[PDB]
Amino acid sequence: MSLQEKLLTYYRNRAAIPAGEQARAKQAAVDICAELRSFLRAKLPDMPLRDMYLSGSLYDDLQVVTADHIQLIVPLVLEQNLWSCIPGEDTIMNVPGFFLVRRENRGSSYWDRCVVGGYLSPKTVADTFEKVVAGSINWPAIGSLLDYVIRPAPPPEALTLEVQYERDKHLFIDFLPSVTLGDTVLVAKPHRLAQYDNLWRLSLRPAETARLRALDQADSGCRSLCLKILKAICKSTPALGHLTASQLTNVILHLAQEEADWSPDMLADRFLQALRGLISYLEAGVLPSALNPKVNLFAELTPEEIDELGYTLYCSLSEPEVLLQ
Ligand SMILES: Nc1nc2c(ncn2[C@@H]2O[C@H](COP(=O)(O)OP(=O)(O)O)[C@@H](O)[C@H]2O)c(=O)[nH]1
Repeated sequence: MSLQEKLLTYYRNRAAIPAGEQARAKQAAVDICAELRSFLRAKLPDMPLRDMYLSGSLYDDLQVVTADHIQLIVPLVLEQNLWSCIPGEDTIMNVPGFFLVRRENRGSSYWDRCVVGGYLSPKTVADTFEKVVAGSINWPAIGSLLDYVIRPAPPPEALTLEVQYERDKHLFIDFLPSVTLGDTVLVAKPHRLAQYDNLWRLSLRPAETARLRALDQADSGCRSLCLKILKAICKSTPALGHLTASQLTNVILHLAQEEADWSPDMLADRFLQALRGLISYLEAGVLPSALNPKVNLFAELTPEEIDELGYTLYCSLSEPEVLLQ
């Protein structure tokens, strides 16, 4: 077979999620989200929140192999005049793509409770909801009308709920606290390196995936399909598991800036170009975000982890078919 054929076979048999499993898992999330809105509205009346909503690859049809996880965004309500956010490149940590949230002026905020040293801690905010998750063993049988049973995920996933549905199906929904100041959207998703775990993370995923969708919609291209193959490959081994969806998505987006033709028959050529690009970014130890160039997406990896990834992908341009096995 030509590489083209092996790629389509790989996507079909490995990357692609069965349309049945996919939609059913999706509905489970929708069902639980709707329930969690109502119940938590009553269980946490003091907490300034917006409506919770779903987010992630499962919601965008970019999830691969199996459908088992999705994010539940928890938007905190902040008084814009009592808080300011500071871009990481302007702090002592010097981490682009990550933010401090500083308490301002006077007034009272419910969220004053999560402030330490005059800053809103993403970890302290997380601990508030780890309590809420752990406290779910006190809840009534929510969603029991549609035969769902909500249980705290097994440790250490202190922010995850586990939804079991028909039959021996499990959907893992993790709570993700989010903060909007001005037009800056931040999520409490810790920096990989622990010395940065108290910085808020700038939300880049909605813009990345929207760009991906718009580009493929315009010409029925195979950018998304190619991405899904990569995500599936990177889920195959521990080594390649240190690569993220965001990283691979931005590899694709960068290549899309150089290549306009993403016809289905160009898939194999793009897949090779994608690997070449990935190798070059690893070589340089820098993968700039396509939508926010100031942010290096490889800055959560140690230089050794980067070198080891490069070593893992060294012969991929000459033996690409090996990745699919
Ligand atoms: N839903 C969501 N996830 C984010 C965001 N920022 C970072 N992430 C993280 O990125 C991951 C989800 O991205 P996703 O596209 O689903 O990757 P996938 O799990 O490989 O399919 C999770 O680990 C999230 O914690 C964000 O703004 N929204």
